[PDB]
Amino acid sequence: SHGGTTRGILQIRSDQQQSQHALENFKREWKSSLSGINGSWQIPVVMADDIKFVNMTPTANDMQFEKWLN
Amino acid sequence: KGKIIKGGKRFVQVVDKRVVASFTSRELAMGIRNPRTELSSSGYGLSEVEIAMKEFIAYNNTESFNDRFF
Amino acid sequence: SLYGQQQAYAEPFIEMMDTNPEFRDKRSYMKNEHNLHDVLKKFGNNPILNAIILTRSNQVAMYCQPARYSEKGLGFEVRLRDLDAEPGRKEKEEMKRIEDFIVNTGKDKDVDRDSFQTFCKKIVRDTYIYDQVNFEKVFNKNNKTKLEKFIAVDPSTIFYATDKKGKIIKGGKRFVQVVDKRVVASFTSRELAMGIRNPRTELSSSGYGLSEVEIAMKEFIAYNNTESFNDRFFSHGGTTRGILQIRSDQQQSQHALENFKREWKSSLSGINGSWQIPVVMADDIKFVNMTPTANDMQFEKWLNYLINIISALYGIDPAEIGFPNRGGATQQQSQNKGLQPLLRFIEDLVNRHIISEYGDKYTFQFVGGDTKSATDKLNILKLETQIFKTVNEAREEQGKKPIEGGDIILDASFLQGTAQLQQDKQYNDGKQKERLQMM
Repeated sequence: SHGGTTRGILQIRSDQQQSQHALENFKREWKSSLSGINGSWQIPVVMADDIKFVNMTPTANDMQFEKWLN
Repeated sequence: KGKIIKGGKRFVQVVDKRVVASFTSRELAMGIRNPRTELSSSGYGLSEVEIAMKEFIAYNNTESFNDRFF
Repeated sequence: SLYGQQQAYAEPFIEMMDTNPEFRDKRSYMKNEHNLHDVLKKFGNNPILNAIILTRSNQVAMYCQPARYSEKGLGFEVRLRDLDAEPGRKEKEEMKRIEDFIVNTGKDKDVDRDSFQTFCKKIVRDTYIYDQVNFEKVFNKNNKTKLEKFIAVDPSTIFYATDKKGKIIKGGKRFVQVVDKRVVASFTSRELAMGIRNPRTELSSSGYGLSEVEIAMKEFIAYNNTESFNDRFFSHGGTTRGILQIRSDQQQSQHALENFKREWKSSLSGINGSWQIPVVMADDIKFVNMTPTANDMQFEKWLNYLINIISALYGIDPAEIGFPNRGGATQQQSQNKGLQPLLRFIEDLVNRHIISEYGDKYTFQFVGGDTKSATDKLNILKLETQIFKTVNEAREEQGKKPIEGGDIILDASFLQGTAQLQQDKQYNDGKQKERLQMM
């Protein structure tokens, strides 16, 4: 019912922060190629200097404080 | 007046949105296994497929996701 | 026309334009393809499906012998319609003749013709692949009223005939055979049967049955390409273990590499020199792995799931075809849901199509392999008789005549009560002699 459900952040290093128009076109390409069941198994390609993915939540979530409730 | 009829012909057959024939109560039976009292349904039964529609599409697209690897 | 004279419509009001006027085509569920049995014939060769077919055929083949010729009760039998009705020498002979006729599939023996065992083995395949079964009858030419022979015909070539208006016909010839899209012959309803195991009411199918192969088509192709994926590791490349890199300022000439290979093969190849260790004095050496340490089959649980659902569609236990049940056990109940409905379907078809030619008073049924149910029935009777039922009432109830001895209820106590009552009754009734003596 509230936020905090993010899996992680995809960082892309660049000398300049890309203009928002470029990021919107990036999103358009990403959605057209990968979004949904359509193109689910495909792999994108990017030629940036360095890319990282930092995890904000664990691999698999589950209920917390179960024994406390019991 | 739009109200459902009791006397005489009560059930009607429709094909391609055209009325073809109609039947007396004795001439045609009507069995409802999962009846409901709310006015919205007007006596028509509730099918489990409608209840499980979301689950059915989820199963279908899950199977598609598994098969799309091959 | 499809079933008879009726007020409602049970056939498509508007005909399919691309179909030939002479008959109504059989089409897929979604109308995706107007030609279905052609693609089902492709899946007819699948091993899993063929394994199920062969297992069920072997199961049925045991039952396909007459009872009275078998030392044990397993087999089939013909009897009067009423179990309580008495038999007779004439009727017994007629039933024996009919049973022999069914066994030989005709009036007289002929080695060139199918025994009923092979007929059933054909029928199960046609029932489980196409969900449609047909067999031709051969009435006597000297007398149309009576029957001589009957044999099976492939269901793929048979269609429902239609009139000039395109509606399905009832009177006269109703079924038509088509080969290479050409009409060859047509048959009267009595002359050709039509068995549908999985019927449907929607106008789109127009009475044609729904085959499980069409439902499992996606699963079947998934199984096929999964098997191909597993086999392509061997039948195609990608079996390398790794690459042995040797760093050098210059790439060695191919002659040097060939001599290197010669030395390597002479020293290490084969069992000979298997345990030896070579020595190399290069700057740096690496071995990079392209495949894991040990290989094995992939997508195993996917295959188990697919075959489990395919088996569940046909009602067969996956354990019979060498797969694990994803739930339950990981046989009587599996048999009860799997085989018995098929036997009853064949029973009803054969009865209503063959025995109709001889008379209503007879019927055809299978027997045997159901001791436990009969045991429970006898146990019901054995418990009931202790308090409730007399011996003679039960004997009459099961189409038999009473035995002299009284309609006794079997309990050692109850007999003593009747005997004691009779003994004391005779004592009391004996006092009438004294009553008359005073007269």
